[PDB]
Amino acid sequence: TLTENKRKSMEKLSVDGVISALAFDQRGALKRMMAQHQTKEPTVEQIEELKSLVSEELTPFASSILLDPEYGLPASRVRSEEAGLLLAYEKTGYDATTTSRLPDCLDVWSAKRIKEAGAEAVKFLLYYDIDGDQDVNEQKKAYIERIGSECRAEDIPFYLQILTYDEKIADNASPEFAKVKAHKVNEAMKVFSKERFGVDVLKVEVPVNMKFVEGFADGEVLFTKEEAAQAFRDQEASTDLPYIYLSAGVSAKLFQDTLVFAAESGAKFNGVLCGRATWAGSVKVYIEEGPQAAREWLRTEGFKNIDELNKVLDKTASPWTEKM
Amino acid sequence: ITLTENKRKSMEKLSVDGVISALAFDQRGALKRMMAQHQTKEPTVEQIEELKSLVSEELTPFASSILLDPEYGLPASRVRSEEAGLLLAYEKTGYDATTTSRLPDCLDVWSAKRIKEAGAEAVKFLLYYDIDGDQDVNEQKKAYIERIGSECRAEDIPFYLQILTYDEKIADNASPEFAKVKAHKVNEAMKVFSKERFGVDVLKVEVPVNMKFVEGFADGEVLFTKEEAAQAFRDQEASTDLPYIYLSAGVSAKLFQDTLVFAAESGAKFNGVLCGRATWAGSVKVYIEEGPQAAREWLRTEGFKNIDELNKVLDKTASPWTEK
Ligand SMILES: [Ca+2]
Ligand SMILES: [Ca+2]
Ligand SMILES: [Ca+2]
Ligand SMILES: [Ca+2]
Ligand SMILES: [Ca+2]
Repeated sequence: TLTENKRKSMEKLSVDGVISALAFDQRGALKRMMAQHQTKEPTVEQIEELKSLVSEELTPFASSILLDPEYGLPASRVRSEEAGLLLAYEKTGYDATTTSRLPDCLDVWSAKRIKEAGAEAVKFLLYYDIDGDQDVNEQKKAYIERIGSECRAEDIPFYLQILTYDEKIADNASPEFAKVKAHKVNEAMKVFSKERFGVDVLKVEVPVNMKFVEGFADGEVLFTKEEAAQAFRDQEASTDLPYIYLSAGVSAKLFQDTLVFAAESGAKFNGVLCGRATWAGSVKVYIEEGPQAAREWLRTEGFKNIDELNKVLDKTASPWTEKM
Repeated sequence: ITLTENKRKSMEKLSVDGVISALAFDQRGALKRMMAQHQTKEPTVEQIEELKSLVSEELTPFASSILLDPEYGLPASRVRSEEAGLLLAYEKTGYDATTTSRLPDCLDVWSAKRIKEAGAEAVKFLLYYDIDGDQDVNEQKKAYIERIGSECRAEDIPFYLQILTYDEKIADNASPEFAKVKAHKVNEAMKVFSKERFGVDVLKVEVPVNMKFVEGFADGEVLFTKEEAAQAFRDQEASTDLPYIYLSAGVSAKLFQDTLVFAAESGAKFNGVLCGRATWAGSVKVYIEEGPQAAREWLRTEGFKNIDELNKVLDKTASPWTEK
């Protein structure tokens, strides 16, 4: 199930078997945010500095941090010594002119190099449509096998992130996609839980768009609480691997309500990958007010944000040590 | 070296008394172009698959193993002599002639795990490498080979790395201009890819000299004395402690055989060969023009004569990899 070194790495990424990972491997996305508050093009120096500030100030309150090798290596070196490190292995984005969204590793990186850079885990993002072109998915499955094999050889945990989509639906925030999301998410988890892919932890979406669930919905309601709850139980039944939720797309408050709903429904999720919901406010402050201002924001609102999340995690998350 | 139990067993299957006498037939596009010279119609998948099966069935009784391609070669792999091991090619063929980078790329729906599952005892990968070339291109190449070596470590299957050298600024590798730098290209690349981080088990390489320019073998211009050519072989032997075998490329069976004798007398302790075209080339024309049974007869006579002479020469020239 786990080797000695994989186990020690998992322990370093976790606290009492729960993963509270701070996500900051954003690259193009972060540049765009920064680009909001200044005229000049955001610089390499600024991106590297902001990542270092967030890492330095908030990793004492996180079990681990996810960074990118492109801008995040300086930040990784100033993380809390008690915090583990995950490094992203994939190139960002996808070709919007096609529907295949094929995976591609960073050109001058390898699992070995990620380990050599001091990571306790390899993170890789895969876009997957279970109902998509079968040859496309065969290529995707082959690619993940390679990465899973690399990680076994280098004896470093493999964190596979799955973002689902539909080749025929442009907007994943649409009601049309919400109706099939549980299917997309849970069936993908079933595929990638197979031993052949070498995954140690799955980083996945919640199997429902909570914005369409009764009580959580501001607008149209597509699902009852009981229907949403069943999707979470179906997800829990879709894998025996540790899995953690990504907070991408929703507010901090909604994500936290979702963790509660997940736990109450019977999901035994083992933590979260949360980023933007925690450090977003530091970006404008850093750009408009500079480095020191960001530190004080991070020591105050930043701590409050991640502290609130941790308190929610305490009463909702299950330790991965109960899956081993 | 060090080997795991399975890697050793696989190596044993590919070898006889520590010597690799491998038949190479992973040609794809190259083989198609050969066939097209003898008929009007485009060569069919059926034809390519059939000729590979004929060569495998008829000649693998006289080889320690056979190298085949996944694309057309799987049926052929299943009719090889039970005493012969199997290598499968992992790389896409060819390179972009409009650029000088010649970047490597694995077959889209394959992985080291899938190659193993297809019954192979080795993963073979061809890398084009110019040691003096663009440093960033070579960084990308080194990262890529690290990934493959790691795969093979995890799947516990020997990694056979084929290196073909070139120069970004020299169009023809058969030129006297390239002959003057070949030893450098070949021997320095071997030093690089003998590093532990690349996970190579056997290197498949060019002889470090173009013998057609060596005194006594040369019809035209003479660039090297025999002592100079001999020194290039000693320099090559001094470039690696890994098992390595010579590819014939590039040359006639007789010249190749004379080259093996010269290599051994010079002090090269090479551990076998990967020989293909020099052995089975004549069967292509026969197969297309006269059909399968005629090709079998060609293979049983001239084909056998080619590989039999080679085997006798190997027997007195090659050194066992088991002394490493
Ligand atoms: Ca721990
Ligand atoms: Ca709430
Ligand atoms: Ca023709
Ligand atoms: Ca040596
Ligand atoms: Ca001998």
